[PDB]
Amino acid sequence: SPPLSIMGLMPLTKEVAKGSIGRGVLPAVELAIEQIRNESLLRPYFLDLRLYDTECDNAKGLKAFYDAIKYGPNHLMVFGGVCPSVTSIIAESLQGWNLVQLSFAATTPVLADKKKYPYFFRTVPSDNAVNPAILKLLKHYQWKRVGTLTQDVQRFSEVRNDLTGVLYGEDIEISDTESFSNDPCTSVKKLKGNDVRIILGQFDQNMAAKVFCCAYEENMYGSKYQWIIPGWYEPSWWEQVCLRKNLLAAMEGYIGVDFEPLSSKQIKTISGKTPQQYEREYNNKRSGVGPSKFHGYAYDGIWVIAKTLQRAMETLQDFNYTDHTLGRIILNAMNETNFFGVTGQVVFRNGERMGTIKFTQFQDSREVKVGEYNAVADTLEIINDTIRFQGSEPPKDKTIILEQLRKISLPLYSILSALTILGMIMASAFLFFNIKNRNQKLIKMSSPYMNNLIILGGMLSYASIFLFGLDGSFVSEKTFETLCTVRTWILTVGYTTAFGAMFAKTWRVHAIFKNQKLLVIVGGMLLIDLCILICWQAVDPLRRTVEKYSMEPDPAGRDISIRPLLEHCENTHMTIWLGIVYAYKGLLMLFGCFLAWETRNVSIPALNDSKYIGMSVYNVGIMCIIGAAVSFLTRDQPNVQFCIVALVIIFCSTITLCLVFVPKLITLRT
Amino acid sequence: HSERRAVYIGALFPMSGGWPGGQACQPAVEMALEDVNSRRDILPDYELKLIHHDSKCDPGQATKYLYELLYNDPIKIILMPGCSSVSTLVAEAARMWNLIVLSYGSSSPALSNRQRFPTFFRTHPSATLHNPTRVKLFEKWGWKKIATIQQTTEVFTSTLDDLEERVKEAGIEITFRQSFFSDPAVPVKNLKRQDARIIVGLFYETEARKVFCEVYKERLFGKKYVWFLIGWYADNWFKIYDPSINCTVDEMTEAVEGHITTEIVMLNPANTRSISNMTSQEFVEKLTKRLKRHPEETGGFQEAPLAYDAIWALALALNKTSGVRLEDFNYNNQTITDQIYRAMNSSSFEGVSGHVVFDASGSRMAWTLIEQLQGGSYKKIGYYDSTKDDLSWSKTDKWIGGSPPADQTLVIKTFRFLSQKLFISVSVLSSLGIVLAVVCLSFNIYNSHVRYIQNSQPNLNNLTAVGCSLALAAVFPLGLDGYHIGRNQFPFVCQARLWLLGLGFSLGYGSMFTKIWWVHTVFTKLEPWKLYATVGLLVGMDVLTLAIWQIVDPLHRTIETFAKEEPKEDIDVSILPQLEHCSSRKMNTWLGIFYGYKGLLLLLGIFLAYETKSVSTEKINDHRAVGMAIYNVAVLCLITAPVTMILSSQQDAAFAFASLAIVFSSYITLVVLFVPKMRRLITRG
Ligand SMILES: C[C@H](NC[C@H](O)CP(=O)(O)CC1CCCCC1)c1ccc(Cl)c(Cl)c1
Ligand SMILES: *[C@@H]1O[C@H](CO)[C@@H](O)[C@H](O)[C@H]1NC(C)=O
Ligand SMILES: *[C@@H]1O[C@H](CO)[C@@H](O)[C@H](O)[C@H]1NC(C)=O
Ligand SMILES: *[C@@H]1O[C@H](CO)[C@@H](O)[C@H](O)[C@H]1NC(C)=O
Ligand SMILES: *[C@@H]1O[C@H](CO)[C@@H](O)[C@H](O)[C@H]1NC(C)=O
Ligand SMILES: *[C@@H]1O[C@H](CO)[C@@H](O)[C@H](O)[C@H]1NC(C)=O
Ligand SMILES: *[C@@H]1O[C@H](CO)[C@@H](O)[C@H](O)[C@H]1NC(C)=O
Ligand SMILES: *[C@@H]1O[C@H](CO)[C@@H](O)[C@H](O)[C@H]1NC(C)=O
Ligand SMILES: *[C@@H]1O[C@H](CO)[C@@H](O)[C@H](O)[C@H]1NC(C)=O
Repeated sequence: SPPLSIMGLMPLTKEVAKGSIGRGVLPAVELAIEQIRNESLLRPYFLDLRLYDTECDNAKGLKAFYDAIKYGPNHLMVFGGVCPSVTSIIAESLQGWNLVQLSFAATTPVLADKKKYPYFFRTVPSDNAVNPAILKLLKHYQWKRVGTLTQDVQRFSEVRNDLTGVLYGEDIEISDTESFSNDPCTSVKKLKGNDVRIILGQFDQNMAAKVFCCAYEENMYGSKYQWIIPGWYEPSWWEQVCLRKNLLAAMEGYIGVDFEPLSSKQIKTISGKTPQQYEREYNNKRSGVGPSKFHGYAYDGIWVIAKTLQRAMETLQDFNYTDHTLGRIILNAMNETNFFGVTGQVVFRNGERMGTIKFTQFQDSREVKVGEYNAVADTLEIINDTIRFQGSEPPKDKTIILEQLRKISLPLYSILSALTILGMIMASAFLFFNIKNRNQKLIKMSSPYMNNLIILGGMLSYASIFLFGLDGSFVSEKTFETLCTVRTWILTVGYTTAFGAMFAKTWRVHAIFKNQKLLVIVGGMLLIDLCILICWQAVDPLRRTVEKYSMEPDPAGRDISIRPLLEHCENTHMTIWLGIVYAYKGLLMLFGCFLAWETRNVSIPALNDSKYIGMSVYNVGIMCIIGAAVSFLTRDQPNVQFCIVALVIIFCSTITLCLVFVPKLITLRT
Repeated sequence: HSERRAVYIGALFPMSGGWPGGQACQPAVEMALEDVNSRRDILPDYELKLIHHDSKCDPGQATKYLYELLYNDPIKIILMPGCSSVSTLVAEAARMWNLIVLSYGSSSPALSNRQRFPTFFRTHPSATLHNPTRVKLFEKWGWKKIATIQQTTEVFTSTLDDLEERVKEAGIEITFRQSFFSDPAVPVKNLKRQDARIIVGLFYETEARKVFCEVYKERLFGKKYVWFLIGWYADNWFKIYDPSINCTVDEMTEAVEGHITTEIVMLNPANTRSISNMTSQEFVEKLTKRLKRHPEETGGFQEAPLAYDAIWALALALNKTSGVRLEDFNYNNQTITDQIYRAMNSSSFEGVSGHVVFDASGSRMAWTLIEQLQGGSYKKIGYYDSTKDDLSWSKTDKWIGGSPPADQTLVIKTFRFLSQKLFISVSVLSSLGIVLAVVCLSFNIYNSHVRYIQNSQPNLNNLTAVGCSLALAAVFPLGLDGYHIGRNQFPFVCQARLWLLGLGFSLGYGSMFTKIWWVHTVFTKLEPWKLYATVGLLVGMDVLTLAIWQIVDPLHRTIETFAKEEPKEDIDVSILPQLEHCSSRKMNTWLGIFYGYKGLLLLLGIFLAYETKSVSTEKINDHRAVGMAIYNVAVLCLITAPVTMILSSQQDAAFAFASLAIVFSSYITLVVLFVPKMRRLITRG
């Protein structure tokens, strides 16, 4: 039997860490070789794999490759290479001896460059082959805001750059990128700071425990955050020595992404077996050695080799590494391989394998499979029963905020409106009583027009409260913006008349003690206030403004916050107008109070209501300054400030009308 | 002569690719071997020979040729690779064959790793040899914060990560670091945004001709910026046609004028004889006779001295090792390689390229030529040797402003003071006013028994004049500032002026208001103690108010700054003005209540003085003039109390208004309250 020799470069030693790969895939290579021998696929020839030990050291690997080229038989292909530096050294030089290499464990993206490595193939998916699977999982769950937490080593930088390259053209945007080096818990000011919910991690095992500890220290875990990290960590990797009780709690439900060792289907493969039969017979051969996750790819690799040598034979031996056309023939024969193996459909696209990507999820003790991606068909499928979320629904990409205008309590508004309408009909009853007994001499002992202006101002101060009370949710927008002016017109006119009449009476009593035109003074006061108000409306009309609070409190918890906003009627520089009118009213009010104190024990038959008008001036003063102070001080909650202003206005006006009119009725009727 | 047992050297000369050095380093090697074979002093028994292959600077081909060199007929004693990638491959592999690797053209910092390449040597210095030079300039010109825009090649990354450690040993800081692939728009725009002054640009020529077109577009050149580039570009790299850029050759010359470049000195700048009896000029002349093309279009011409010196260092190491036999070298014995290593390590001689000594890591130490682009042509402004740390300046660095720019713009905190002229004028007016006040007080106290100035409350007008004098005395420390006082004595001056002005106003207006108040209250329905106790209680409550102010929230110095203005004494200086006040944490809230209290008392006084205008009483007979005194005092105080606050800035106008109000109030008060009361006693008795 004329042999067909194949060069197998693997680390087979005992001390090298990756030797476990080269000792766990040999059962599968023996299975494939013995089955190709029994089946007699290559009938006249027979396949002979010569094993050489590249200890994953560049120098030892190049010496093993050189000693194989010199002191070895005529090799037709190279099979293997598990470490990336040695595989790169050999793959770049293959074209000088016309050898075609097929790897099964070299996953580094670098080798995908077909200008430097035009003779390299691999049956294992690349490291950046998980990016389309992530893209499909995102477009499957509508996640569009994703934050990447990479690490500054070469491999993760290539995966990250290919992620940047593949999300181009799609509606998925990357909000932020973090590139920590050795301590990952400084991303707190950036990941949380931009408030990202879907995190794409690319970092090695020893940093994953630190990330999932800093996420517990920051509370980046729970029903609202998703972690999508690599899945090729060793089982029970979270045993690195927040405690384990909290590290597990912060790890609950992270999604790991990796390549699928064996296809789950049950179609008869090219070997005449199904993946489960191959797994059973492999574990029967894998007696004492360790089980390596690469065994199915080595099986499919030997089968690709056999099919390629067969297809190259039927298109036609002394090969001596100087034959260019035979190497080109084998290269064209390996570029159109297409069959079904134990790892799925083996087919190459520009030398790279188009395999299946497994999605798994951490569920309470261990990672369970929850879905699979298929790159040749580019379809994701997810096992709905297996996947679980801590929330009732899958997390959302972006938290949003809802307005929820701050309203005032309607029943409190109704109660205060009922008290004010009661007070208004009481004031109208007092005005009708005064107009009825007009010609009685005792009512003639007080200027009746002044008391009628007092009662008119009291009823207007009682009627302004209906406009002042409105929240803004009971009326339309622009009608509200043209109503904050009428409330202040009516309030200032009512106050100016109701106070100017009693001020007129107190000043006149004081001026006639020391020794018609009594109403002209309030006419001039209303004239100056009307001028002030028309200038106010003319130069800066009361506009409508709105303010926002903390945005923090969420009572219902729809994962969307609420934005408590409050309405107001202001203008550009309303502080100067408020100061002007408040000073103009307060100084005059104090002046009236002083005149009332100086003229307290006076007795004038023409104006007999001298003392009680003074008491009314005192109470109006106190209540108005307290009301203005509380109105300016408690703008926070509109319910309490509206309640206080309503109570103080109703109390001031009712006490004024009581002290003025009640005794001139009790002593007159009886 | 007869034995002449040959010793073989395997070499890889790149005749093409990224760096075609073998086009001129291979003839230089051949010539060198002649000089080692024609001289009977070195290696007379042995003869050095050369097997060589064309590598093309592609490690994929160098791997096959390394197989051919290590697995063919004659046993090699040393390997001589060229460019850096091939050198990395060969220097990592040769550990297994017990071979010395002696590169002549590799500049990668990565090759200075003695753990990966335990037997590597090179006559081409590492690219990090520029970094000791750059730091030497940053200490010479005093710059202490630096920006570093680079291209993302690994050689440039290793160079800059060495530069960081080289500067942080000296205290200099790298404030900005940017990396780009082909288009530097974003990096240079971030440099313009961050306002970086000293820049270190590490990129190849094609990237440079784009970086500097974007620098001309962004105006990141000029009088205040300096660029530190690499020196091995072509001497006209900014004048050649290039369609990938948009800036005519008349520009792209203006963006580069005045930038410093460091390069390695390959040839000897002297004209002395080397260890081969040949000068640099005649070595160049002799090499030019071998090349079949001109040395302007041949590659690797600037590195041929390094190949010559590598051949000579190898010859001298073999001449020092050999009674070790070199004809019985085989790839398994590691002793002969240790002999050649220990003789190669301790190497020191004079070659065409200068003094040849290696580090502990096998990289050669050399000189650095520092030059500067001046008017479109490079000019040599100095040399530097890092081993003995000797910088030889030539005094030719033509800067734009005479002196080199600085690392950042300095800010000078300028204090503002009120013009001393106005201060001293108002102070002399207040001094004549206070002497008039004490004259009037003495006049009033002299005539205590005339009984006409006893019908006017005398002690109350004495207290009015005393308060007026205290206000006129407190005008003084109100004008003092940092021009005279200084920091330590500031709070005492402000507290003193506060207490004096407060007590002066309180006592004056209290003595004038108690009179108006009691005339009114007796008119509407008289005793000395009640009259004195009322003003005593008033000034005592004000004193307690000011004491609680002091105790709960003392007044202390506070500086408030303005918008930056260009002062123009230098084209690039910026100064920010500062105004010094005395203020508490919430002076405005605390002062507002006091000003309102006093304003209410003043308005009450105006009203009472107008109400009791024509009333006549004999126990106080001067209220008719005290009323017009109060009107003026109140009008001036209630109008210059808010103006002193609205014009808190522009200290000159604030002082003017406040102090003119005080002095005019004082003058008119004392005049209208004492001129008649003395004129009626020098014309009517
Ligand atoms: C001074 C230096 N001498 C040779 C250099 O060390 C060879 P090297 O170390 O192999 C780096 C090369 C390879 C890629 C393209 C140019 C640089 C050098 C550096 C850059 C350039 Cl463009 C030249 Cl021509 C020479
Ligand atoms: C080609 O093969 C023959 C026999 O296998 C061998 O003798 C010859 O050396 C080979 N060619 C080269 C260039 O080695
Ligand atoms: C490799 O095969 C693909 C189909 O699988 C084909 O489209 C491509 O042209 C082939 N490459 C060649 C012939 O170089
Ligand atoms: C969820 O997955 C199960 C099993 O794969 C499938 O039967 C079911 O149809 C899926 N749900 C939807 C809505 O497709
Ligand atoms: C070469 O070695 C011999 C023997 O030690 C020594 O005498 C001679 O000086 C050496 N030549 C040179 C140039 O150093
Ligand atoms: C280059 O400059 C020319 C000036 O005429 C302009 O028309 C052209 O659009 C520019 N192109 C680019 C790429 O800036
Ligand atoms: C070097 O060359 C000069 C030039 O003639 C000569 O004078 C000198 O003797 C030479 N030195 C030697 C050969 O050692
Ligand atoms: C290497 O050469 C030395 C020369 O002295 C000699 O010991 C032997 O040939 C080799 N060494 C070994 C240990 O084989
Ligand atoms: C290399 O030379 C240096 C300088 O003399 C010396 O300190 C060092 O020990 C030498 N290396 C060895 C391995 O002896």
